[PDB]
Amino acid sequence: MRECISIHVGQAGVQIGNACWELYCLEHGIQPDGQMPSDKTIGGGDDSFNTFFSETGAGKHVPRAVFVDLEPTVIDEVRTGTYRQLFHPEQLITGKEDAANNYARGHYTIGKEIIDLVLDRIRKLADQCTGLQGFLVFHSFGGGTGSGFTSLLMERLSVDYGKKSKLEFSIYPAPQVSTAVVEPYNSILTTHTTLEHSDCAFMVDNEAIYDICRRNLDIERPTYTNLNRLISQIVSSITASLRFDGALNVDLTEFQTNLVPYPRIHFPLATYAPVISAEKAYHEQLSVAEITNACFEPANQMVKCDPRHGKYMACCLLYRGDVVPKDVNAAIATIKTKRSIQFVDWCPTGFKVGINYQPPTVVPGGDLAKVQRAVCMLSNTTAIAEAWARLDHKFDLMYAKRAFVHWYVGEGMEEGEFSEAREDMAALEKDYEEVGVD
Amino acid sequence: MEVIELNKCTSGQSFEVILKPPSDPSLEEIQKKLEAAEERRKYQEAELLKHLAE
Amino acid sequence: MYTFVVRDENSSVYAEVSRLLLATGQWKRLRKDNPRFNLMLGERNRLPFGRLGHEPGLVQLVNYYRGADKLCRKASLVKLIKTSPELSESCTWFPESYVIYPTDEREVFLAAYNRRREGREGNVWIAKSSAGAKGILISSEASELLDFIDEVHVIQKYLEKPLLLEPGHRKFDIRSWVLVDHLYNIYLYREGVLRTSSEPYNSADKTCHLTNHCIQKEYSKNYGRYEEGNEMFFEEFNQYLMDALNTTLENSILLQIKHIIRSCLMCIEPAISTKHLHYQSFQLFGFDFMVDEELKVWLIEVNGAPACAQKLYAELCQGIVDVAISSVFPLASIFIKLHHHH
Amino acid sequence: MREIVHIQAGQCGNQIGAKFWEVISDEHGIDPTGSYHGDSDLQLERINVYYNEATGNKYVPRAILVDLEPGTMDSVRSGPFGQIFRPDNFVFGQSGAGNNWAKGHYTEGAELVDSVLDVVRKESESCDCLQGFQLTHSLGGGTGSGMGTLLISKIREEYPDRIMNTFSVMPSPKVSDTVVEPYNATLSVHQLVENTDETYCIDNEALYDICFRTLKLTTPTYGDLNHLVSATMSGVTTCLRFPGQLNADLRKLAVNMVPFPRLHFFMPGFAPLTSQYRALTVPELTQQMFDSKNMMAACDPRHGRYLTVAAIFRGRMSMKEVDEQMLNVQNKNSSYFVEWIPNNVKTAVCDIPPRGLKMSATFIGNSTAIQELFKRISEQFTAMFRRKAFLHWYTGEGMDEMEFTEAESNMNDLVSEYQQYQD
Ligand SMILES: Nc1nc2c(ncn2[C@@H]2O[C@H](COP(=O)(O)OP(=O)(O)OP(=O)(O)O)[C@@H](O)[C@H]2O)c(=O)[nH]1
Ligand SMILES: Nc1ncnc2c1ncn2[C@@H]1O[C@H](COP(=O)(O)OP(=O)(O)CP(=O)(O)O)[C@@H](O)[C@H]1O
Ligand SMILES: Nc1nc2c(ncn2[C@@H]2O[C@H](COP(=O)(O)OP(=O)(O)O)[C@@H](O)[C@H]2O)c(=O)[nH]1
Ligand SMILES: [Ca+2]
Ligand SMILES: [Ca+2]
Ligand SMILES: [Ca+2]
Ligand SMILES: [Mg+2]
Ligand SMILES: [Mg+2]
Ligand SMILES: [Mg+2]
Repeated sequence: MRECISIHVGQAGVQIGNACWELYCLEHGIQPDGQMPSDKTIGGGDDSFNTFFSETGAGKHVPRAVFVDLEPTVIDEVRTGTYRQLFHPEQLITGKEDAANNYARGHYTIGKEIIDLVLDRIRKLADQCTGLQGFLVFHSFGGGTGSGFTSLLMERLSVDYGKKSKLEFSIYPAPQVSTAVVEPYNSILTTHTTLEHSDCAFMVDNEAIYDICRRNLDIERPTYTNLNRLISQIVSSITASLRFDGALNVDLTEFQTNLVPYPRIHFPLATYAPVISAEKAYHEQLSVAEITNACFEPANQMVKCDPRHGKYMACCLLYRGDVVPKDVNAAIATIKTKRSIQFVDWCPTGFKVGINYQPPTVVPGGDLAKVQRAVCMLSNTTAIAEAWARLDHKFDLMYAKRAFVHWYVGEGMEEGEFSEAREDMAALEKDYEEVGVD
Repeated sequence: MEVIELNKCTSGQSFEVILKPPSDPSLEEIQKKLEAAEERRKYQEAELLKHLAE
Repeated sequence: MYTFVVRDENSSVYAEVSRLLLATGQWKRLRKDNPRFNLMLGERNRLPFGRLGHEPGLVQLVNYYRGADKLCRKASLVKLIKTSPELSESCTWFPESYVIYPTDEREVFLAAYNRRREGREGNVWIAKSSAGAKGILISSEASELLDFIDEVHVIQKYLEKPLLLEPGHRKFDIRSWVLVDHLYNIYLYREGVLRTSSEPYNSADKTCHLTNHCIQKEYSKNYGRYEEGNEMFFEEFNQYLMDALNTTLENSILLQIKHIIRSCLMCIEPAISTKHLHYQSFQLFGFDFMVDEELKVWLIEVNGAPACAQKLYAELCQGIVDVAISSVFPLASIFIKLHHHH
Repeated sequence: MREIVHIQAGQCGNQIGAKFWEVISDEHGIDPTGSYHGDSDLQLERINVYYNEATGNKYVPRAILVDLEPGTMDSVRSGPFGQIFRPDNFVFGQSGAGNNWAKGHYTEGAELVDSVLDVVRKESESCDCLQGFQLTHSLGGGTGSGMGTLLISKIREEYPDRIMNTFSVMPSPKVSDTVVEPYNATLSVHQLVENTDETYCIDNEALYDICFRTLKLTTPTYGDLNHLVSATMSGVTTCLRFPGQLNADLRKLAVNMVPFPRLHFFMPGFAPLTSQYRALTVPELTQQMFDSKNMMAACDPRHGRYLTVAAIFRGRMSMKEVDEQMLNVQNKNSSYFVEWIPNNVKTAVCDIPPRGLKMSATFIGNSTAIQELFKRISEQFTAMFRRKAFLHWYTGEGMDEMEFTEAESNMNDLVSEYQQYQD
């Protein structure tokens, strides 16, 4: 057994983390007070669920998690929430005033004064680990804390934990729910600084989740609560292999080995099916073939893009529920004769498949209906570069006029960091095109 | 198709299906960057207070 | 009030479409870089498809299918026909072609060339590429063709027995305009054009062998003698087929043309369809056909950004607004729908 | 707890400031004695932004009242909510400022400014995490204009890392007290260009035209003008006073609204403006909110381009329909929004509507058309300054003509900077 530490940064990271740990407890049978009756080894153990939960002598199962935000109001919700008893105060770190949607304010000005406290609280969790394998970091691209403090934290983590893997769950900005005009700046600034420090990053575009909630859950105007419950389902299916018995993606290193052959190209596309409204009294349960075919529909992807006009480097299928390998292979054979699935020539055309018999857990009273089987596909396709092109274009429009740049320079950031970060993204877009286009 | 590396357990199973064969900055350096930005903030504030003194 | 942007000033077809949209009083033209548009008349090269369909509250439509270049390039069309099981190498309506780089089929072309010369049969081939604007060599010697390319090209069998119009004993080719809407309905414009050579066909000068409108207007002394602009329309051509060959344009030629158009576009439908996509596409195509002396139709070229005949600009462009634009953005048939199974 | 310290200076500043506190006390359920008597916890969730909590669960406005004569502040203390203010926060002299920016900034005001800063310091010292200041004042008089800008400069010196926000009433010959108002306004505008992060431009010309043309008031009074200002001030501060995601504090608002530091002068707008029981639909709220007749700066937005826009909807309504209408206005008139700032229009919705209305909308625009306001003041300035008319009132207080020439050039530079980004 090897422990994993989750770090939740800024409002988006904290609220998504709260939804994930709520779901983890429901999946593992952990009560809001931390008790877990199915766990017969009181006060210890090296089971698969112990990668995410430590144990006290009283039988409380405590998340291996740190929450960090430069404003106290969001984390105060965790302090007085349903699962408040899971966490002790040392895991919840709050500042007085936030980064005001300013990467430079979160990274330089406020980050310099709180980085040592955050690392000390992470060190306390690492000291409880007999074999820590690394970190999962949840944050937004657009916020000042999620962008600016995360990049500083990721730099320091590479220094203090040089051999440890680091995975990201990153929220890509969408104007339908965004709260700042400068979010394209913050997204590109934090991607540039974090790129060399992240081994594998799962980007989630709020635009895709918003439309999935509207179209498949019949929510007229989705809130963060609707979005985060769906995101936590995708995150759960991604991390389930670390928390349950199995042989695929059983450690953080295997995520890079299975999904990231080229280190800079470490942004796998996630596609999830089925998303079914709980308001429907009776819904026809989708087969293995139907949910697998849905993994190749852009309407089900965490980022809207067209994988037909790119190339695949790796593909993983993560099933939960009533699924047997025979039906998976039969579904894959039919799909290959209808879909445009092109792998790069230096990679084998294939799928790594993992099946967990336990069907997905839904939050009682939530928007998502219980289904007999579901699947999350993780594919490293060059088509996700469309998201970088959208972001870099908005950056270019504002930076050509130096709009809002004075806010960043006023925090001690040099203007050259803008163009340096943009040049890095230009090289990133060129890498994707060299890999996926003939 | 070819199915390889089939592993089975009580809670599920995993395998691989093949359709076709193929064809860091130091702690000191980070500290210098944070202090350099703080020094630029101090310089900008000193110039403002000088301007207000005039 | 719908909004649109214009990003290809050199397009004569969509300059008329844009003129028609403004004349409706219900469409407004924005700056070419304004992202809050309903319709994009995009550029030919590197159209930013990845930035479409990300504007909240705007149904967005573009006049090009991403990926349709596979059909509209010389080397890409040859590879698509040979490698697709729907079309296969046994495809009967496409001339025997090979992709030759200056993946490479040099030995395959020489194998069939040596097989023809040994068999005492017709062994004339034509070399061309997508870079040929007004770069084509017709020869019976394979050594002369391979040496010309080294100076990505394709070499296909030159149809040595074309259907020759009389009087004149002259060559021609048939252009068909095809519109594919956002639902992937295939509409064949009822009006085609025969771009005719004004010189007599000599099987022993590229002016009588190449039916391009620019070549006939720059090298043929008989330009405009038989028909205006070396363009014969379907009404006269159908009358000729009845008087000369006792048949109709529909029976002898158009059935094959509709079959070829349907086959090509259905083959690439899974790769380019925008059915469940966050933006929608339509596109106007220009299919070029050859007819041999036995009334067999051969596909030669698919143009992704075709122009139109001067007499047919008004009718066709209005038809574009009707079925491709107003079907998505309704305001306040000249096409033959080639039915198919999606 | 991100506290804001409020300051009101001069006759206009104290009269609109008192009405602002009357309006938002009613919205938060605070009675004239400081006791809460509301029925929604949303009234108290962000109450500490503007109110200190005293003994007996009393709520005291974090407000400081300044004037160089006691007249208007005596009327405030005798007003409806006069007893709600902290008595020690009344700081006043006796000489007055004679509608003279020099008296407010250099002579009379200099004698009183230290006592104001002592009160500001006491309020700031009790703040958990002070986010900044808001000042209400006019630019056409002497105390609000001259001493108000003096106060801003000294507050910036003592609190250089805090946001400075102002509600600045611009003079107009249509509603004028003295002929020297263009002098006082031009001198003050340069101060605001340097020392505020956000300034709401409230044009008395616009307020008069709205009362007369729209509200059908043939003889508008200052009280009628201040009713529009109160409603506007309540709307633009809604995002600071109630839970929300967008522009929840003064710094995030500035980061969203100010792409270039000097161009921080906003055109506010309000809807509905009814001369009264009829329900107003979301399309009507949105169209009226963007109409020039609902703007408070007397500038035509179609004569310029929007750099940034903040919109706040209040009341129980369909947020789906709000999003659709806000997208409609942008997609209908996309030429009036600069294309080099993508998605520059942000929308907030608060469930609690203002008093007497089921639904309302407030508009905050950073438009290049605001240069028409500064051009208007600059022309009136030059018409007098070219003949050095009325300058003796100012040179008698120690000012030199060169300071007027520099203020003139400074505002013409501001106009040219707006014209740069309009092209
Ligand atoms: N999916 C999702 N996105 C969120 C959530 N909260 C904020 N966001 C997105 O995150 C971006 C804003 O970043 P935040 O996380 O709110 O900001 P922050 O990290 O707290 O940083 P500062 O507030 O500037 O100090 C916007 O694009 C929001 O749409 C959330 O709970 N779920
Ligand atoms: N295999 C073949 N057999 C006989 N004639 C041929 C032929 N290929 C081409 N031709 C003749 O040569 C001409 C030029 O062929 P090509 O398809 O390259 O035109 P082009 O691409 O230069 C202009 P367009 O885009 O309108 O077709 C054709 O119009 C046709 O008359
Ligand atoms: N809207 C509004 N404007 C006012 C009010 N009182 C004065 N003004 C304007 O303010 C300017 C006069 O400044 P004033 O505040 O009276 O002088 P001060 O006491 O020295 O600051 C003129 O332009 C007046 O039109 C008021 O109650 N409401
Ligand atoms: Ca145990
Ligand atoms: Ca590392
Ligand atoms: Ca004195
Ligand atoms: Mg925050
Ligand atoms: Mg061509
Ligand atoms: Mg007065």
